[PDB]
Formats: sequence, structure tokens, C-alpha cells
Amino acid sequence: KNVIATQLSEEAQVKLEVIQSLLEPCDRTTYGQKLREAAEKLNVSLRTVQRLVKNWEQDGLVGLTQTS
DNA sequence: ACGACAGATAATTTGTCACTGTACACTACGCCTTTTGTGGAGATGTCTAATATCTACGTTTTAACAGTGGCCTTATTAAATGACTTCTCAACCTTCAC
Repeated sequence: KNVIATQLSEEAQVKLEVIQSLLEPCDRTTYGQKLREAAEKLNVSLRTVQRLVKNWEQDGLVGLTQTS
């Protein structure tokens, strides 16, 4: 059933801030650079943003917020 | 792309040790109520054998006397006594004697 995110920490808000920018509809000719302009503000390599968006789709806002 | 090798790295628990909040300060099984089955007199009710009493049952004994039954010989003549009965209870005249 439903899992609701609450008490998001500020680095999770940073994760939200990229996710809300990647939510603009894109294609391979646009994903790569619109990802990279986020990777530079995540300050971490592209593949982590891939796992971030993976977990975001896999679990939502509670996917980008770490589980103990 | 993603995810897939060996290894980094942010947790996660294990273990130290300075610090502090707290009890020890004697102070619950005890006060009080109700039910309740067991128990001790103690007034009262229960109801008999029996040793008379208390007359009668009537039943013996007495004597009094009543009735039955046996016996008792009968004659004559005399006497005494007491009685009974019957009969009787004249009257004038003549004759011879003094």
C-alpha cells in the first residue's frame, strides 16, 4: 500500500530539485545533457543520477530518501 | 542503459567511563463487615405401666323353721268329783178311841 514521504532532509530536497528539473519531457538527444546539467549540481557522476532516477521510479520520493 | 566486478564508506552495534537521579530515611496484610454451620443450654411438650381404689361380681354359710313321717291299744266295771235330765211337791172324809 501507499508509502508517503515526510520530513525530507535538505539533501533529499536537492535530490527533489534535480528530479523536478528532469521531469521536463526529454529524449536521448535531450536526456544526456539535461541529466549532465543536473549531475554537475549533484556534483557526482552520471550513473548515480541513473540509479537516483531508477529508485525514484521504483519507489517515488521514498526511493530518493535513504532507508536505514 | 544499466548494472555489475572488487573495494570505499556511512552507518550499525559493542564497549568505556564520567556523570546523575534516586532511594535509603520503615510504614500494609490490616480494619471492618457480613454470613453461617456447629454447639449449650433450658423451657416446654410427650405419654405410659402400675399400684393401687373401690365397688361389684355375686358365691358360701347359717339358722330358722316348715314340712314329712313314725309312734301312740282298747273293752268293762266300780269309785270320787263336776254336770245334765226326768219325776214329785193331795185333801176331805171315816173310824176308833176319853
